Amino acid sequence: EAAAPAGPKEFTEVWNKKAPSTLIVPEFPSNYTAVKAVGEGQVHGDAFPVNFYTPHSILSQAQKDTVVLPGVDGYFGVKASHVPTIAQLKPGVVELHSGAESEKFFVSGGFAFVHPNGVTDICVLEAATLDQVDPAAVKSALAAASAAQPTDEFEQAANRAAIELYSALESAVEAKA
Amino acid sequence: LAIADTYKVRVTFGQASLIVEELIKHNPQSYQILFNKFRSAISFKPTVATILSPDLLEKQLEDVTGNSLDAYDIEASHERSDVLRDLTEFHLGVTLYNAMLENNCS
Amino acid sequence: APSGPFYRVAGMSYLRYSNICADLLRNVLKEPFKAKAQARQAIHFRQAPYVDGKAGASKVYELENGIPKTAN
Amino acid sequence: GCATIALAGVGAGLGVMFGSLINGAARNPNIAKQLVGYALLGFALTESIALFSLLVVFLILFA
Amino acid sequence: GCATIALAGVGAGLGVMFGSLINGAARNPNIAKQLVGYALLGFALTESIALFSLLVVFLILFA
Amino acid sequence: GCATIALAGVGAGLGVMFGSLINGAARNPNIAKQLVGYALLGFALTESIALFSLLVVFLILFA
Amino acid sequence: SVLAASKMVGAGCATIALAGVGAGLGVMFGSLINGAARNPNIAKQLVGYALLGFALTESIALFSLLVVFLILFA
Amino acid sequence: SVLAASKMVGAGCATIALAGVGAGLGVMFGSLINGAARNPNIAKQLVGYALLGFALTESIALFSLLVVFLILFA
Amino acid sequence: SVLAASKMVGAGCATIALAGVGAGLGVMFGSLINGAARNPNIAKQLVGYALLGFALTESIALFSLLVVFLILFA
Amino acid sequence: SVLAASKMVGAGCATIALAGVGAGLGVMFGSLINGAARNPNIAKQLVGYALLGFALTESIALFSLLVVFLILFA
Amino acid sequence: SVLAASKMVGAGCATIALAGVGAGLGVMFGSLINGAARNPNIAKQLVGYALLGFALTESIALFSLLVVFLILFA
Amino acid sequence: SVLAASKMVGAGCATIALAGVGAGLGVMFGSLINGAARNPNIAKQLVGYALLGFALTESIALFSLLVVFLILFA
Repeated sequence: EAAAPAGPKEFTEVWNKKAPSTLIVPEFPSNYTAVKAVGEGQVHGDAFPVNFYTPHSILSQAQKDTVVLPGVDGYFGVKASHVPTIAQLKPGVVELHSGAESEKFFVSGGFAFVHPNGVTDICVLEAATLDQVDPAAVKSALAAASAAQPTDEFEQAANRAAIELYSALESAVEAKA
Repeated sequence: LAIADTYKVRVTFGQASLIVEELIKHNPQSYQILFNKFRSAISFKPTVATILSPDLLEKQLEDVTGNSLDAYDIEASHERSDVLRDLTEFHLGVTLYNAMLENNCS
Repeated sequence: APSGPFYRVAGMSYLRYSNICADLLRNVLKEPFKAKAQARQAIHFRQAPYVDGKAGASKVYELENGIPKTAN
Repeated sequence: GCATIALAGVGAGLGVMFGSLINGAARNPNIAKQLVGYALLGFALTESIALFSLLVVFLILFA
Repeated sequence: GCATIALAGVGAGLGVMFGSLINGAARNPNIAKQLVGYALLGFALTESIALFSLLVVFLILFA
Repeated sequence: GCATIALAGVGAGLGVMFGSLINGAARNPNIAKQLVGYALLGFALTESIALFSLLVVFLILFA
Repeated sequence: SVLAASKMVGAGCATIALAGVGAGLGVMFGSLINGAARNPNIAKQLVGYALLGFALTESIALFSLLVVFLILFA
Repeated sequence: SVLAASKMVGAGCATIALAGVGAGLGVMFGSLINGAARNPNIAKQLVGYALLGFALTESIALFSLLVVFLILFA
Repeated sequence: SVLAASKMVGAGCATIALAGVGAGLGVMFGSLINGAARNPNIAKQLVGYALLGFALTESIALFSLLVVFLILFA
Repeated sequence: SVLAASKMVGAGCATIALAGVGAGLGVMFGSLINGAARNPNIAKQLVGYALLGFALTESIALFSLLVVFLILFA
Repeated sequence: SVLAASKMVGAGCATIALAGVGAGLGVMFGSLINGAARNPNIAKQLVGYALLGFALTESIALFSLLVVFLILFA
Repeated sequence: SVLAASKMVGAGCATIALAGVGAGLGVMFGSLINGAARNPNIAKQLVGYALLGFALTESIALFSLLVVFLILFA
């Protein structure tokens, strides 16, 4: 089951069997991360590290005691020593709470990882903050989407993805305080 | 395959996704990405970044005295081999988008 | 044929599905912010299959409003 | 009276059937109006058991 | 007395229906009070069994 | 005594309803003390039937 | 002595209501174990929900034991 | 002797309620296996919740069994 | 012999308690196969919770045959 | 012989114990299918759990047919 | 003949075991449909596990009907 | 007229085994609709699993109705 122990330092010696020595051994994306997953610690009671990430921007690297993530089974909540969870997220609202104050982003859909050391890793593509959404185009966009019933499977996968992002955005723009 | 004219206007994630998808037209056990990482304005150390294919080879390297992935409780709609398929393609699209951003300013 | 979610059973990848949900979320921002997110929406590159070491056809991408929603 | 214990199981029938719409419509309130069509289709056809159990209850009392 | 064992199964269906009221609103709290409408729409129809069965109890006792 | 076997189903209905509270409060703990606000509405409406069985238990024993 | 006979048969059927609370207590005490395995830092609140639910599920178990004593010894 | 004939059939149907406790107590010990399969780092804590719950549902397994000895010997 | 005849219809009524305690065993030994497939590093420690629960839900089953030893032979 | 007729009417209702035993046994074999569907590699180990629990859920059926052979033939 | 009248009211309640046997039998082929939808490749091996558990859950259904015949024809 | 009267009340108490065979068949037919929601491209193969599993769930119901017709008409 474990018949090939690969790794970054193990790529050093085999590449030192077959490459010219005037090139040094190339670096790896493992070398540029200081936080792993299996190693014990970094929960310290109340606040765990969260990492809300988009491809284009980093939106939080701070510490929260709770995150509310919109999973495909529904809005769950990550407390401090939460179970390790690789959770797919539907279009919904990520609520990062550190106390009374709340930063609530509506996300496009993308995974969230709770790790065996308590660190949460939200990984979405588009993060629309709830105060910058257009409330006049949420209802105009679902109308053509609910009537476009086409004959191809691709747009049927694309229309089903179309209304479910809009419909969870109506319910995320109305009852905000 | 030859991709070019990538850096003409700007590099986006949607552009890196279509470059990722054509690497999934071929169905390998792994991917290797070779790019120059922008450490400073002087040093550009060339990086090897690698992505394993989900239930073909990624699950097999994790079978260390059982499995290292079974600690995670999958909150997907379908089972673990389908969430790992979506997760590897999302791993390939960001490792490639970061590759052609690190290499563009290197 | 396939087994998986509703995008996977229709011949659509995860990257094509999750960019579509990022495509449609960019459109429903404020125009102070929609024009900013318009910049990362444009896809301009060209791919070319190389069969022999020398030649092949080429396929240019010029889409400004996001990923192709159509079946490719 | 002993026949009416058949209406107990049809009571735990529409209880798990209506509990599957509160789970179903909260999963997606896209078809929250459509799913009540299948629960009310499910309601009357699980009652199909009720007036058949109340067939013989309103039979052996009066025939 | 053996008639009103029908009140067992309808009360068991309730807690599944009122459990998924809790569960459906822990997974979609944006419609948390709209599902209470769906739950009491379920509660308005499942005690029909609890008033279809209390009639036959009052049809034995004095009728 | 055959009338109060109707407390079995509400006794198993009340455990699922209180069980999905702990399954609802562990999933979404920020609204956990709100979910008791639907659970106590669920407790009083399942013991609504538990008194309806006890309506008949006291209607046989002493009336 | 047939009234004193059915008081110990009608008390037998009366306590099969305890089958339901034993099923409901085990679901909830199973729902805390699966509940406290999700996020065990809210666990000391979830036992506050369990022993609120063990309190009210056993209450109808004592409605039935009240009726068991009312057929037996009343 | 119909009264002693009434107590054997009464306490025998009175102990049917051990079935629902045996069905509930296996759900809770089933969630103990399933809950400790999620995170085993609280598994020796979770058996403190299972054995707490085992005491409180076998409470009801003795609540009904009280009536079986309340019938047969009183 | 109407006293000893009721001791066998009451012994059959007591044996229905062994139904639901088998349901709690199939639920629990179901949860072993679900749990040990989830995390097969704990594949034998989850037998340590299964046989701990199987021995403490047959606490109920040995209580049920205690009544069947009490109405048949007493 | 009311007693000999009572060795039938008790031994018939004694064998409702195989109801909950069968309803549990379909759960634990039902979790073998889901347990093999999750992890198809260790499916040959999980049948060493689904037969282990079968011999331990027939423990109660070998306690119910212990009783039906203590009524009909004892 | 109440000796034979107890044979037919006894063997009637003897086959309520088939209620719970059919209850686990639908639950087992319920997870065969579900488990084959998770892993369609191993889906015909699960057919080998479905009929494995079907024969062993019916083994007590063929233990029940012999007791229906050990009342009537013994 | 006890042998003709007891074979009616023993027959209605025999066909209660059509409760759990309907509860099981309703789970398996509901698990078919659930199994199509997982994997619709395999869907009419799982209907081959449901109707095969329906005919094997009905291996109970014609074994229990066997008892109903045998005591009405041995």
